[PDB]
Amino acid sequence: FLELSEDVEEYEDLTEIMSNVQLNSNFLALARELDIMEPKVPDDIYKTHLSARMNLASSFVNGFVNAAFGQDKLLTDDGNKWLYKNKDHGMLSAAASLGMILLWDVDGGLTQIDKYLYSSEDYIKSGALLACGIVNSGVRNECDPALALLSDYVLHNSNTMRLGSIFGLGLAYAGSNREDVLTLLLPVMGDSKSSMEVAGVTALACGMIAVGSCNGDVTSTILQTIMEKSETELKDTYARWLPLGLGLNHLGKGEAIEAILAALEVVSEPFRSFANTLVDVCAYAGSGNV
Amino acid sequence: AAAGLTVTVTHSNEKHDLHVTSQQGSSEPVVQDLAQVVEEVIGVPQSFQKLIFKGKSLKEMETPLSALGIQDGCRVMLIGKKNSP
Repeated sequence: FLELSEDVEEYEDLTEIMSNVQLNSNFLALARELDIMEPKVPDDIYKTHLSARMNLASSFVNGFVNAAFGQDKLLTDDGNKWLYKNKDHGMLSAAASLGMILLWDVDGGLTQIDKYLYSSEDYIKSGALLACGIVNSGVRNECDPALALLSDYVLHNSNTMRLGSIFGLGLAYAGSNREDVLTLLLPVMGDSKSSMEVAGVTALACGMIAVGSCNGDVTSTILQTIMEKSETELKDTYARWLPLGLGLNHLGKGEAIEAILAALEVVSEPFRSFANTLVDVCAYAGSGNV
Repeated sequence: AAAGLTVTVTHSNEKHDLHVTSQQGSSEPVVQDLAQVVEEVIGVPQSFQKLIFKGKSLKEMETPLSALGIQDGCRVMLIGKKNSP
């Protein structure tokens, strides 16, 4: 999104078409013109002519097929029954898959996810919040409903609820480079109560929001969080998101990465040798630097 | 002495360019006045209705949105289900 003034002619249309507001309307219109609108069941994709996780995979592929459409009664009419029938950790992903169906459908998606927002289970609530971020992801909006919708959940004490909102804001503000969003999510990055994977997801959200921006305060917070976190518990299985945020923030820039790796040189070898390589390759991506 | 102001409400693929004014003795339109207009137009109760402006959450009922930064040409998002008691 290019942030400019209204002094230019036909500014309302320019920001709208830049915001991809009519992206969804045109995409559905062309899909109807091709007659490609019928919700393709995951069952006949599987060709079942001849289980909780398998049912989850069926729900995810159904959302993938019906993505950006918003027309799927499988998770709309009897969606509550499906998530209730679902087991353990999959209700968050099923609701997020519903948001995948409704992505780029701001008006339609928000109304059809508002009912699921007040759900009882924490996973369903977190999935609904993640569904809202998926809906507002990519497409830009004048009032930006994602920021106001994710108000208590941005720093909510519950790990799952905070994870869904943070991932939703990251997908929403991806490429927006908004100062307000950065100044609200980076303090969440500084939280110590959040788990190691929660901190990684915050770094992922910050990285995708500030991708290719060389955001200095984001990098300083990333390095400071790494330093504060103990190395032994850092290098286990989930600190691999912090270098990813660094690589995204310096994407396509190069040269200056020497400063980041020099500051990162204090880290122990098992994670430093991984982090410095990841940020280097992401920054030098699309360059032919053999 | 009507303090008219133009707001663009959007919800459920439906958009209206309402010219609302303060009615409950306030010098400027407020959340109570906007909620009353929304309830008259649709009927969503103030408990579960969600008005979104510039990414700012509406939680305080007495916060004046005219002071918060609503001007002509501003758009707001309405979230909820149309209830017909």
